[PDB]
Amino acid sequence: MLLKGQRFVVTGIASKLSIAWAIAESLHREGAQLILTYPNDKIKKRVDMAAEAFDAVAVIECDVGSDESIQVCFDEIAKHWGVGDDKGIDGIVHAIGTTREGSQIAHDISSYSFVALAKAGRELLAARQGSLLTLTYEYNVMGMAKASLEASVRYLASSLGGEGIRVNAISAGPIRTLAASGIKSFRRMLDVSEKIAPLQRNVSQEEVGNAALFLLSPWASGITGEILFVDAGFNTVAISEKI
Amino acid sequence: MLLKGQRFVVTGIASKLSIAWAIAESLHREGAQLILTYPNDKIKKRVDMAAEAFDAVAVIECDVGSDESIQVCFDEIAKHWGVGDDKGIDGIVHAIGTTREGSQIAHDISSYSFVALAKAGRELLAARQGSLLTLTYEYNVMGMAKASLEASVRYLASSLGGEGIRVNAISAGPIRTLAASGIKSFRRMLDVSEKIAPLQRNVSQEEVGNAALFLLSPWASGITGEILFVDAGFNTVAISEKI
Amino acid sequence: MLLKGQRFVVTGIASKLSIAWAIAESLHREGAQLILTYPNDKIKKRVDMAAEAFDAVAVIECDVGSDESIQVCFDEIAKHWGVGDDKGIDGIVHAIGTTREGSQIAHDISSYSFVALAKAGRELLAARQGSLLTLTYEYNVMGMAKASLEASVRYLASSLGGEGIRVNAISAGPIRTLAASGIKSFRRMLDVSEKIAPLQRNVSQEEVGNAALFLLSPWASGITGEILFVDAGFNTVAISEKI
Amino acid sequence: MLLKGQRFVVTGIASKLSIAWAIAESLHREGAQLILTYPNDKIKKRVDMAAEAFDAVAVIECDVGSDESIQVCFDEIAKHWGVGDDKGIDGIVHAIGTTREGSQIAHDISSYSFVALAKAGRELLAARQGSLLTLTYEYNVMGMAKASLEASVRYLASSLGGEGIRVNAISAGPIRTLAASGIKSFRRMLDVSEKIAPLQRNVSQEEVGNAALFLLSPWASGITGEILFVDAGFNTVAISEKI
Ligand SMILES: [Ca+2]
Ligand SMILES: [Ca+2]
Repeated sequence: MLLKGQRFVVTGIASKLSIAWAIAESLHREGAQLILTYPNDKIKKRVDMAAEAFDAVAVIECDVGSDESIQVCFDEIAKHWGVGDDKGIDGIVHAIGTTREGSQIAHDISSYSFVALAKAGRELLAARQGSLLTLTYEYNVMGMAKASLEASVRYLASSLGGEGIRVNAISAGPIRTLAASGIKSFRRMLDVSEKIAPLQRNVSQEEVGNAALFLLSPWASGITGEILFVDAGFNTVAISEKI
Repeated sequence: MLLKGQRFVVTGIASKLSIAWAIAESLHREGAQLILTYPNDKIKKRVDMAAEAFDAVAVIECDVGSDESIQVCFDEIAKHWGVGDDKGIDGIVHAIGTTREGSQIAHDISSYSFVALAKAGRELLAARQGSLLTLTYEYNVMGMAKASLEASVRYLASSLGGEGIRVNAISAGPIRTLAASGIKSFRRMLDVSEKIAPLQRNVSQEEVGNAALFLLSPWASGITGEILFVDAGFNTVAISEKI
Repeated sequence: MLLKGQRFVVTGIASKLSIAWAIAESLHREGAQLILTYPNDKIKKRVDMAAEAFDAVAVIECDVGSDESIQVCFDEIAKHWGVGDDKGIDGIVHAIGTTREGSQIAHDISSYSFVALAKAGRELLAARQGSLLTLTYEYNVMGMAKASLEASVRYLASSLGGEGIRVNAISAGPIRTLAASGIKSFRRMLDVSEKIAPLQRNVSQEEVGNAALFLLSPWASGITGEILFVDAGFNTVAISEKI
Repeated sequence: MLLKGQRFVVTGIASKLSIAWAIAESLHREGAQLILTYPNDKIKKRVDMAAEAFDAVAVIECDVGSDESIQVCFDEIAKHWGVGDDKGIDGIVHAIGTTREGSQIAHDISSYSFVALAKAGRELLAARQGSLLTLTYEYNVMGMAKASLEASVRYLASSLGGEGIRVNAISAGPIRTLAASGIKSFRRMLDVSEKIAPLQRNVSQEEVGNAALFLLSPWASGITGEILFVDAGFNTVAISEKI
């Protein structure tokens, strides 16, 4: 089992659009032990389900919008995993998601929050030379925040790399989810990108979770600063031809 | 075992600089069955070693400089793997490597040869919806051929993707090899890139073989058209600071 | 004269690091008529100098940190240039420039403010099919905002392009300025990038102003969505060799 | 006049698809003096027209497929411009344009030929610190050669930059030409890219010639290693929406 005895903080299971569930599943499946976070005791029920399914070591409240909340969270993770001979974290997964305030809010929750976790997790990640992984999704001021987030990956890979901490991102294609499906205008992106993308389909959540597993695993120990597109080739694509 | 019963043509073991050995090792290690090629009955000895170590199903002469040689090779692979109920190939690995003739020769051996294998392997790759993987290395007219090769990855991912064939590349950092080491001027790139790269080291061959395994494996089934840098973050790096 | 009778709002002359002065100079030199903005009646003196040197049609207070300030500014520009048979603007130049608040503030002033001007200027820019130009500079959370800003260029080029409005950016290399010079640690970037860059020098402000002129001029009428590096080749550069 | 007394070798007027004509026109218009080349005394008539229209200082046979032909050409240009107090060249314009042989041929004529001219022109370009400009066009093994050519721009900018020689490329959008128009399948790219591109049109030859003028002119003296897209924003574009 690829991750026997390895420890991962997974943040974002509260959202049905995040793919964090599939990442947790992929990680669990290979023997990792997981601590999952919930942003709000209002949105805790889905996380408890995962906790249940995945044998979560703990379930800790973390709102990635506030440094203090993050600090408290990491104080708690430190209690579980920041003691012992074999103290430390193998990975931290960040899988979260107009006026200036809309922009400000996008950048804060989507982009800065990743730097915020990296800071809070550095000591523990350093202890086991673990990695950070963020997700990005493929139209608004979320384009600006996407770009922002991907730039933090390069800065962080460079600033954390001296401690042996890898930092990487997956860029996920459009995925067909329930509910996401019943929008009828998101439905229509999926219809189109299925025809656009080289593989002529949309990626599954399983494909994203397995790519995430890879980046978080020993197999990816030579890889840092990377944006891995998991999108059936959508991003690389070129011209309509007859559409 | 991730690749139980999966079939991979690995081309380039003849070169001590290719990393093809480590890729074969990584693949074997996870239960794949391998057919390795040699460019010349003059350079067959190293391949026979690998054949030996890896239990190669066959060892077939292929000079990636000639379409006919490639055709013959694929006629032979067809005999082993192009018959049965479960006919087909899971992957083909292309891990090969001033006047206009030097440029012409670089482009031919380094870049076009990859398209040449894709063509020859399409039917078999289609049969099992398998993938193609090429390697690129990180200064000459090899820069031009690198760029050429990476562009073929996007074209091929797009042209082959309708058949369910994925097409991807790894871009490998400077690696410290024996002999490669005793050059004393390549030695010095390695010295520098170790200080440059975020992780403060050069990647190992193991790291490249495992990243290759990943891209060739079911875990990467949502990924096509990708250039995966395996280089300890070298490529992403930004400014000297105090060097 | 390339810009006879053309109208340009230039924002950022208040900063001695912005290069907005040189852009204004370049524009004036070719016959454009200019309205320059100042963020604060505290920082108005430098702008009045330029107003003086360049024959500014007006000098209007604009703080790019507030939508209302921007609105008022554009109400005023509308009074000068939003009436007549030949109403409209030929260009708008945006040449402006750790905790989450530092990030928030960088993104707001550096990145969103550009979208804010585009919105406020759209009607007038549309009237003459004019363009927007922003500047970017080449290490902090300013990397994240840089990336953010450059992504707004693509979104805006796409959203404004149906009205015939072009949207482009210059990315400026390290420039040797007075004061900027007397920092002794910025001094040292300049020393290094002079040795790094292909041309073996740093670009002048004149070189940036002339590239800006170009992008704002009829000569660039086929160009939108572009990031033009004006940096003596610094960005494109590859490996130390012997440093 | 921006180019009074400046000297430019323009190669590619023989082709009706090259846009070299418009570049020559743009250059002439600003007072440059031109030497135009023809690949073949069979395809000399169009060049003589331009020679006529533009007051060409000479008209010299150059087949960019052969080093010797290029050498002879440059021996001749040396006779006109490689003597005097003010010896040298202000610019050289390279505006030229399946089996392995098709690939080999694409790379040779499209990509290496640019390096070949740079070599032959270096001494003269150095003498006046002039620049090189190549064109690229926007599906075959021409994609591979495009990528190849753009990589030569970075290598050459870096290798020639110590002599004060700038090296840049324009990437031109689909242009509606006569004849090119009467193809009925190229016609249809133009129809589509007009709807795709942000500006909702295809660029003109005038727009490409003026962008070329810029890069070759003193205004672009801070710019090297650049790929300038002149394509009404086509390249930057993102997703169909409702097509
Ligand atoms: Ca990548
Ligand atoms: Ca560019």
